[PDB]
Amino acid sequence: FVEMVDNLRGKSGQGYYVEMTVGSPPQTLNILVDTGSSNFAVGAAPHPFLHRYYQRQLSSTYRDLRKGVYVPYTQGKWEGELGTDLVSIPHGPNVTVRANIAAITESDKFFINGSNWEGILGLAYAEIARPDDSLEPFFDSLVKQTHVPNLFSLQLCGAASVGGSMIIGGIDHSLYTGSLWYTPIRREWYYEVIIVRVEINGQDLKMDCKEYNYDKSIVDSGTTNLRLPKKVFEAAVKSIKAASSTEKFPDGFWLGEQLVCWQAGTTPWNIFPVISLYLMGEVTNQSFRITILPQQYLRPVEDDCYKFAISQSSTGTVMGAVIMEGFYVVFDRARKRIGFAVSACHVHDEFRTAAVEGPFVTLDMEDCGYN
Ligand SMILES: NC1=N[C@@]2(CO1)c1cc(-c3cccnc3F)ccc1Oc1c2cc(C2=CCCOC2)nc1F
Repeated sequence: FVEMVDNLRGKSGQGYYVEMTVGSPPQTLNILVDTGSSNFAVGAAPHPFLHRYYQRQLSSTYRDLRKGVYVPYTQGKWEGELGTDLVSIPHGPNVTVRANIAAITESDKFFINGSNWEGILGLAYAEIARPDDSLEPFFDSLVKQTHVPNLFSLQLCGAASVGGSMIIGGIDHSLYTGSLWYTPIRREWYYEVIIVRVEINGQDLKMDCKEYNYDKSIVDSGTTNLRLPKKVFEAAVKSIKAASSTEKFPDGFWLGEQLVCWQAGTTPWNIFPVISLYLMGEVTNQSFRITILPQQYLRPVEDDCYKFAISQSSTGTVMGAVIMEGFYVVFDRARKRIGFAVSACHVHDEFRTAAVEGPFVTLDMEDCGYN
């Protein structure tokens, strides 16, 4: 899969995108890779933020579905017109498929001023596609129409420009060290998983594990932060505050309301704790744990300054880029599981590294899921 390595680009905080083509002749667009949604939707009008946009009038293979779609989401919205066309991924498998495409014709707070992408590729399942689950997602079409295996993997490398790899239809073993460890996909909608335990510097938060997954926990390339349910965020910040109490910081820093700075090259990584999430394993009463460093959860904002990139949530746990940049993540749709391995590109120091370890004995893991 050498050709797919390094096929993702981005800017810090603006997501990861992959190059795609749509239509005949092919129109090249950069498309945000989002495992937290399920629509393929592209700019189709000259919004001033856009470098380029889909011009359906130039495509001989465009077909109008004569149906609108309206997509508000928590931080923005887009609306558009549904159709189909031929779609390929230049630095992906050597195939062309006919996919659903929403031509975006109105939006608010969707496109980012200064970003280099023009659309979104929702890689999650049909259950959360708009307008409904009859609108086949891209990846479903790709697998249905070709011999591409039903999985993809993401190595998000971070930095400012960011880079990474989306391996479509397989796994590139050069992108990780150690073994992959798999957690089940609980339900095929979001990439929903179950967190069974949480430790800060090896110290158990000791919460009822249902709280960790209230009302769900997902793996989401389209979210920057690690987001935690309110009650869990409360407890985690308390523990992270206690662990790092060598230095003191304003209450606003922990709420993401202000930054913290140090003299360039002297950031005291050592005073900040590691964070471990234990995930439901593949076997009864078996779990494994993934562990990230402050290098993952303290995000640079360009003295070296940083934002606290763990935040509270009313929509459950979201394992965003803060988690994913530690790991090579395998979305093994064929076996309804997600694999984690230590990423060969993750940022660490001479003392600590991100880790994926197991097996551990964990009882009552089925009670951790919210119903
Ligand atoms: N996972 C996730 N994707 C976002 C929000 O959270 C989304 C994120 C971004 C974004 C912004 C900054 C950095 N990274 C990003 F992915 C941009 C557009 C966008 O646009 C959409 C998103 C989510 C959705 C959803 C639609 C219906 C199903 O649930 C989500 N729709 C969007 F249009």
